[PDB]
Amino acid sequence: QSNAIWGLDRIDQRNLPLDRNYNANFDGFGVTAYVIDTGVNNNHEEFGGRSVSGYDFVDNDADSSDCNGHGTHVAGTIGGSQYGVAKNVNIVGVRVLSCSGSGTTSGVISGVDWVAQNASGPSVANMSLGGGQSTALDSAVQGAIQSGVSFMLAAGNSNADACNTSPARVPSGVTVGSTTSSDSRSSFSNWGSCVDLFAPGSQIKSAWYDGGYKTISGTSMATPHVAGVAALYLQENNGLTPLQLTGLLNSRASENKVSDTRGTTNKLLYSLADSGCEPDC
Ligand SMILES: [Ca+2]
Ligand SMILES: [Ca+2]
Ligand SMILES: [Ca+2]
Repeated sequence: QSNAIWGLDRIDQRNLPLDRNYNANFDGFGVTAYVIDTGVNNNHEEFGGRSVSGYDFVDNDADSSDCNGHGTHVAGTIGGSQYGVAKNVNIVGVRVLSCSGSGTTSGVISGVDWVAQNASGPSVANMSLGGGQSTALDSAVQGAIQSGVSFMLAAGNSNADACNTSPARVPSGVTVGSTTSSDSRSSFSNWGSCVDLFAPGSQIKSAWYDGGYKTISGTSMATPHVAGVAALYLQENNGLTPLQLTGLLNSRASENKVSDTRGTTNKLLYSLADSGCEPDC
């Protein structure tokens, strides 16, 4: 891409400086990203008819439309034509948070269970949300990954240990911290032994609920970046189990690139099939 926004620009290369290009060998055609969030604007122009409703566990209806913005934004980072990682992925909105972003643990669990029960082909869930400890929530996410669907999970935004947050602390999940375009850990991002890797989450431009656009920061913006490359990886290999996908995200990641990691493993999202440091050692 000749004029790529920074986050896409970053994940296709090993080192700074940025080159204003997002290169891709895949687009996640044939895979489906389940976005567990405030819903998603199916009619947004970034999706070109590739987003549909799943279910709405806040209002108990069939229309998972977004009235907050956040879930449209993360869905745009996964599969938006201009500002997305996997530009022909399928998006399925699963609405578990209200217009104000508030949700119950029961409703979020219902969305996780729904994804486990309804995923058909190559699939990946994205949970750009977090809060206090919850073994019941942890247990539902642990169960959906056991059924064969990889869950990307935001680390949290409190400059704290991600091990005290659910669902972030679930080991079998892929817990994602946030970075800026200078390769620093975003100053808000959670950290520690529960975080598997970093991805662009500071100042990310993506779709908004109103059909236009917005640029916001959070581990919620970081997470869909890696869900997006999960879909790239899944098109390349449809039969990747959660374990194999987690491994492939780990071994393809750029190493020792991030500053102020605070005891986090120093791995940065990399979207192409190269291993170690290869393309630029
Ligand atoms: Ca680039
Ligand atoms: Ca609805
Ligand atoms: Ca993990």
